[PDB]
Amino acid sequence: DVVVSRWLRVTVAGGVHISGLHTESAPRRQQEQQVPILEKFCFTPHTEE
Amino acid sequence: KRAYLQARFPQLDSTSFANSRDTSFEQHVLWHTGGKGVDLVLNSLAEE
Repeated sequence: DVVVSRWLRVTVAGGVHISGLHTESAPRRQQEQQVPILEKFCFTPHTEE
Repeated sequence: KRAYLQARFPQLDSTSFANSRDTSFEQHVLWHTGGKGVDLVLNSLAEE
């Protein structure tokens, strides 16, 4: 069982006891991100001029 | 000492005292202040 106390900045579970954990934002920038194919569903007459 | 201080200063409540011989006072202060902490800290202890 785990308990997190943001007020005391302590996380306790089992036989472990973490205090004063500090986390810093990562850039979160990943290369080669997915590139979706964008299209429009449009009517099209068979014959045009 | 706690009893003597309580006698000297009636304003002090049972929640305004901690233990000076260990680092347990930190949790007490943080809890009773809602995690905000204190403003002035007249520190006289040492090391940890």
